[PDB]
Amino acid sequence: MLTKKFKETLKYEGSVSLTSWGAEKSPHVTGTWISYLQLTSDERILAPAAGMHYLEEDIKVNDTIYLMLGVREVEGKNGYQGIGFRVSAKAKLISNGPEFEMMKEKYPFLRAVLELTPVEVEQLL
Amino acid sequence: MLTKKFKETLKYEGSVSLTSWGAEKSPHVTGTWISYLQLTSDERILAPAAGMHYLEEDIKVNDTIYLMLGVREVEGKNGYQGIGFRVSAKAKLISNGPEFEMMKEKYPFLRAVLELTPVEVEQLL
Ligand SMILES: Cc1cc2nc3c(=O)[nH]c(=O)nc-3n(C[C@H](O)[C@H](O)[C@H](O)COP(=O)(O)O)c2cc1C
Ligand SMILES: Cc1cc2nc3c(=O)[nH]c(=O)nc-3n(C[C@H](O)[C@H](O)[C@H](O)COP(=O)(O)O)c2cc1C
Repeated sequence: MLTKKFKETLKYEGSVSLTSWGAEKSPHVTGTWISYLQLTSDERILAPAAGMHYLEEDIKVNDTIYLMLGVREVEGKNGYQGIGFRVSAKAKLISNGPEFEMMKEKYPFLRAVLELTPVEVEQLL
Repeated sequence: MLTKKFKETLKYEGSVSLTSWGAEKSPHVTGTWISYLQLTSDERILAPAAGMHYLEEDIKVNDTIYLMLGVREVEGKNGYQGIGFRVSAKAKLISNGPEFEMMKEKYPFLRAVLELTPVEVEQLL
């Protein structure tokens, strides 16, 4: 599901966009940092949730989000310097357990872990 | 509308996400680079559109979009290394005129210019 190139991107830094929708007429966009993402052995993507109020209300209605990220330092299609990804994922927020404990240690500011289950990965460059 | 800090971020490179909706069902997320963004004297934000076919279909119905970007290298609020913005904008695709011409010189791959009129700017860190 998560290619070698996707995994390579996660070694750099950049803005991650999280698009959610369903609780209001318009969608919401929430950010995180590539360096805050943690890959699990079953290739779930975890991020520290500090605020993410709107995204939480959206995913109570529609648990599908879009993640977008891109870095200049990874070679895209046709040697193009730069790569981007659009990931469709199912979202839930985790408030306890060993992964929460592991993330709470790295990111003391978090109230919950955002757990993303990738359902589709599109490499865009 | 566009602050000193926002203008400072546009010196760096990173992923820009553009969230659009209306052409029906779920939102779309499209990307560009901070290095492809150009500010006009009246503080419109221009980007080269090579693809953006689904955003194009959304804005015919709902011309409001959400741009998100962030860079680690800029100091945010309080004791924070990094800055992010969410910009709400009215969007239009431009096919000719002097701005098309200037963007086409810089970005010869574009078919059209995405013109964003900022209606709200939120500093998120
Ligand atoms: C690049 C970037 C990184 C961010 N990282 C996080 C983060 O890891 N966790 C978080 O809770 N908010 C983060 N934010 C802020 C979120 O976008 C969001 O505004 C905040 O969680 C409050 O969202 P809300 O208005 O829906 O409550 C980040 C913003 C940007 C632009
Ligand atoms: C970091 C990043 C930068 C991108 N830059 C552009 C760009 O400047 N113009 C563009 O048309 N597509 C760009 N793309 C790809 C778009 O997201 C989009 O998929 C593409 O235009 C193909 O048409 P579509 O929008 O209908 O999918 C970029 C992707 C990423 C991840």
